[PDB]
Amino acid sequence: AQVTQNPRYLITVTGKKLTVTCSQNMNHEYMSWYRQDPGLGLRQIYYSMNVEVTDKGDVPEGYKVSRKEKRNFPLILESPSPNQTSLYFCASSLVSTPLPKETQYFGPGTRLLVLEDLKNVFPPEVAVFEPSEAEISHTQKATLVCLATGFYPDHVELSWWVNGKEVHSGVCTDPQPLKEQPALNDSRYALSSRLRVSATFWQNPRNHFRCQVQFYGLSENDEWTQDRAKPVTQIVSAEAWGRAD
Amino acid sequence: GSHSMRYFFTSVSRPGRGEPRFIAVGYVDDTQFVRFDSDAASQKMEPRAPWIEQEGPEYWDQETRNMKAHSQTDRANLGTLRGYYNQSEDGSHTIQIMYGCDVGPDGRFLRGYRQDAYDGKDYIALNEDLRSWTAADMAAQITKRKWEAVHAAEQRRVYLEGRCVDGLRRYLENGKETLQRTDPPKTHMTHHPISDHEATLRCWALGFYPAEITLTWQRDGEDQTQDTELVETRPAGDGTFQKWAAVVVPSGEEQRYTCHVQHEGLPKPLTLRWE
Amino acid sequence: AQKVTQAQSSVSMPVRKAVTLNCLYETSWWSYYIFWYKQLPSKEMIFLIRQGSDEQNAKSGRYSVNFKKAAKSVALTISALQLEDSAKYFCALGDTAGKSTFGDGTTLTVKPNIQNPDPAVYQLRDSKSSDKSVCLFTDFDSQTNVSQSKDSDVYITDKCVLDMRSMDFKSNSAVAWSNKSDFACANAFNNSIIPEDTFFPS
Amino acid sequence: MIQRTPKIQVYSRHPAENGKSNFLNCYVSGFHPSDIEVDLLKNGERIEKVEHSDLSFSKDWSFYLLYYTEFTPTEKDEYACRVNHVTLSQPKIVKWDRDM
Amino acid sequence: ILDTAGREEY
Repeated sequence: AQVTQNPRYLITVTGKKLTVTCSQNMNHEYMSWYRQDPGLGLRQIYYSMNVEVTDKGDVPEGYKVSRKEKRNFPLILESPSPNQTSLYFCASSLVSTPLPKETQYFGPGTRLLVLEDLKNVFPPEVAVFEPSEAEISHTQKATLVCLATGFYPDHVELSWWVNGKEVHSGVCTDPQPLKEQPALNDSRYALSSRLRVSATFWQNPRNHFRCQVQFYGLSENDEWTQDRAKPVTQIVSAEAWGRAD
Repeated sequence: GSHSMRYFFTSVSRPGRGEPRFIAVGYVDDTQFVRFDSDAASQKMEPRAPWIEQEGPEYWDQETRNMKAHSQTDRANLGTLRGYYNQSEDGSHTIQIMYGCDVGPDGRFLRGYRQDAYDGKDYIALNEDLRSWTAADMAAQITKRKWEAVHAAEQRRVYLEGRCVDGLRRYLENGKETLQRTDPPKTHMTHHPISDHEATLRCWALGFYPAEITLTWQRDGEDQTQDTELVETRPAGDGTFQKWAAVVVPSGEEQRYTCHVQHEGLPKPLTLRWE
Repeated sequence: AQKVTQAQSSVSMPVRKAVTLNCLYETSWWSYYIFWYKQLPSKEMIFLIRQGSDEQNAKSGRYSVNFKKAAKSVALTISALQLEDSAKYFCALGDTAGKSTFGDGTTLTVKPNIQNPDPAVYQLRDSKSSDKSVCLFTDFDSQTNVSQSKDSDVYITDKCVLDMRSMDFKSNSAVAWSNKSDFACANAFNNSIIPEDTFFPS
Repeated sequence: MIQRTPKIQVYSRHPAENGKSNFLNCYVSGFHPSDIEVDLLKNGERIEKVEHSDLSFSKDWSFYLLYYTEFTPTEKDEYACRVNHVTLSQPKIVKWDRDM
Repeated sequence: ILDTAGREEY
């Protein structure tokens, strides 16, 4: 039981037509699109009460939708412009006024960035910083820090992998990347994360630690004319092994 | 002194005239207050009583959107029923829907209604417990099973016991001067010789509101439903109603007959006699 | 007008306590619904509870709504706060035909109960490099506020709560780093008020 | 399919008094399906500015409509309602009878 | 005030 949006991340140039798809296989009558600018709430674009019924929300301009069948509710941007850069949510529910214990379902979000050109897109560099021996002898715990730097836009997911398995226990990641040059609008970003383990776990040399950053960037079919490598979607990782005292 | 709110939807396929026609009217008691007609120019829910004109532009836009959504599902339901009954795209057909709620004199829920018809006959109805359905034939039985799987009854009951009652109270308040009125009938009798041994006595009630009324003829105290003709209660067109009841009597027996008028606006029933 | 106002932009409350997030609205709609949503740091959006304009006060789990219709106020109350309740909470208005209006949200920080604080600043060196290093401010109790850097070539994150679940152990931390030659962990958090007993390794 | 014939009533809104302004009504009810044609006649001529109510129906699902116009009756002027419907072979004319 | 269209397909 889920709402799917495709793509979850998209970097595109001004004026190039695009469609973001939204689907659910729960036979929901009601589906709705919103955009959320940073720090604000959800602004309704269009919504559909059932097959072949659509209605404008508060901000419909520059957007179209269709509802040919129950399952799909695409968002169409005829000529994307920079101020359509936003986080887009599709929502659905069985009926347009749910019953008491009925849920509104949301899709994961689509991060859409509209740019004059793709020349500033940069994958991250990733580095893992080993625990200090002073923290180890002072607390009997060991904190690793991962740093992702130099990336643009901020379309990244950071995860920790211990001995081949993702972990969340002992992890804290900054909620938002920060700008490396806050004076520039095209500033690249940095992100940090900590993994804390016990000293005895860090001191076992068979234990393996990987910080992984998934970067969502250009596709293969995006044009690239620059000297450096094309900044496609990719994974960048750094690792460390435990070390005996 | 209970009150009612009701919506009456009519959706008609027109093979040879493009799109189907979608009509809906709303009533509080026997007073109409809104209308929609897909053949009209506005494409909007429109006011038809003075106390609903206070409602602002977002109410009319919200009602128009629910009408548009209703019309699309009636559009699809016409096609579904054509298939259930092995009918043709060349045939004109009619879906009718009534729903609404009654409140008491305190303004609280008392009963709810939802009933669908196809080509002038019962198709499916919500029962009085608002939790159960009566299907009129085998086609409607398919619809009933669908509606049991998708919690149709609960969806209707939430409106009937909730929004419906709350809207009715608002309208009863906003149109209190007219909607709470009770106009008793003004009554009289005409006399028309049929032959030279027979005559028609007609008992008339005029200017009454609301529409419900009883007119009975007695002969020497006897209920006289023998040759007692009765017409359909009709609108005066100014918010009041009219009715009459007639009986043919033997000439010279006129004073053996009485006419009895029962209306909510009458302290005691009226008795009328040709004399 | 048609407006939903959440006047508090951020609220902070200790674990195990209760919080009330206010919501005032202006509308000409007289038949409607109020929705409460939870947005995780991942930006995932999660529906919480719905309050009907003609219904009794909605209640579901640790969530409840205090619906004051004449005031046009529908505050959400979360009971027995857990760390996972830290999110941005949104209040919204919806009509009888699919339309909705959102408020701009309240950020809720649930502060953990750090019962054995041990504030310290540690230097961590790169797993591979010769130059690169990071300073870690950790184990301070929840009343410490890390101040944003006021120096353009020094980066400092906001504080961050991690939970070593198997040990029932929580701790705060912030990270600072720089390319500068003169950058040292003794100076890294100079612009924050940090405990007097903060351990700096010898 | 069920087909029902309109029942027709022609009458004035208020008791008819020669020379006093009034309303002439034609109420058609009990019919199905809903398409129907209704004229008000003055001395056999179709009256032009004639209005009607919005379509609704009764408990048995049959439709009803009121057609109506302002008029001032005389002793000389005859009034009538002319109705056509799929159940009718030809238009049906019911004369206004004020002394009914 | 109208009911909301929904859960009424035949």
